Amino acid sequence: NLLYLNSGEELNLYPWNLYTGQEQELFEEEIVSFAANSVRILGGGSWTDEELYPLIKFRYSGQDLRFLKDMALTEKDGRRYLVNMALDPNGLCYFSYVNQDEREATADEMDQALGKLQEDWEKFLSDPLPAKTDNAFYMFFMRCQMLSDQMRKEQYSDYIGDNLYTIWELVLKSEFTSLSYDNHIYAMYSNDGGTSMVLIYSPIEERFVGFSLKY
Amino acid sequence: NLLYLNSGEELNLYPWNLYTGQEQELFEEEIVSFAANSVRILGGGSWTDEELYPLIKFRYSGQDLRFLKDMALTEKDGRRYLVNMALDPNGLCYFSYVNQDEREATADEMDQALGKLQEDWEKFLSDPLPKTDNAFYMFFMRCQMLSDQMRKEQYSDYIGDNLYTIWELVLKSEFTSLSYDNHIYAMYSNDGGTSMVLIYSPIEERFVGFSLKY
Repeated sequence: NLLYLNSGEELNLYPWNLYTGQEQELFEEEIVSFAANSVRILGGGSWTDEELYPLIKFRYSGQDLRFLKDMALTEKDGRRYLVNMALDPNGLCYFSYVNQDEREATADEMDQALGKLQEDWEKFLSDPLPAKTDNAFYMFFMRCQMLSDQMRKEQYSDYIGDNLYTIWELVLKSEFTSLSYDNHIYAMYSNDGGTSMVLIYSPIEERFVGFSLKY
Repeated sequence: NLLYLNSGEELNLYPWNLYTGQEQELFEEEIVSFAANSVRILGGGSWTDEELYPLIKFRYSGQDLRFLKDMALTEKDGRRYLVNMALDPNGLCYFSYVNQDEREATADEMDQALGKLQEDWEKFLSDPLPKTDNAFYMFFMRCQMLSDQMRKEQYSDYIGDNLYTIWELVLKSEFTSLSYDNHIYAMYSNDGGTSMVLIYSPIEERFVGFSLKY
């Protein structure tokens, strides 16, 4: 039942479909600060601002997009990651934190991961504002909320807070569909009005390692 | 059951993932002749060479790819099409002929289309070398006619070898599918990394394109 995409298929999540490769490096400190904190809170690494700032190089598009493409990081224990991010006029619309050396999940692990995801989702639907957890939805929403709070506490620009309700509401009210691509499960949600999202689930880590949100 | 991709998902089939927009217009008469005939035989319109030749503007890539992107044609009855094609070193690796004014299939029509496809496939598996509304037979017969046409006029046949590969994939791989952009993408692949997609229109009840990657 889980659909896999084949080698002849490239799947680009919003807004990478708009990426041309002509975008121009542009340093904006509030975006850099937000991205450094996104790496720590959404991704989970320990790098400091002093280590990340020199590596966070956003590229600006005349479509009013900012892209951070394949920023390479190495954890203190040697794990290698690529971080991708993007901002559009509504804020943070894409984040992913992907371990480049993770093992390939077997067919059975993928199926089990999809089962866990379904179970976590049903628990979320029964209790979407719970009052601690290995529920992937709860963990991901709590990280998103912490990022927003972290930015507001520091009075820096909060590029995720305006999107939190929409993300929650999509998971709550949409049908959950999925496919497998590139050793991840893409959990897909959308509404009648054209808003859609993909949550990027790692079956190895048993958590969401990214998302794409398109209004 | 049938998976639909959502508005935040762009699916590029090989070799459009390699397209950069820096490719340079390059006229090669054997490619143009092959493409004109592909439009008439794979797509099915009646445009003459005089109408198509000035519009067939392939763009060349230093990766050894030739792309024809969004060529706009208007059929005799006013239907508007976009034609997309690409060639790589093994020949025609992408073709699509897409009516821009077709209506949106309903959920039920999509499901019925998927049913017809599955039935056509099982008939093909029972008789793969057999007049017909079988999508697989129609597509292969059109590919065959195109290959014969190219031999007849002694130009390069950019479809013949790939026709064999496609036939074999369809005969021997698992058939999986998803819905994207009002079409069904019928996906086939083998252990060695070769994969293909056949682009099925539920409105036309036929294959309107394909992508093949060795």
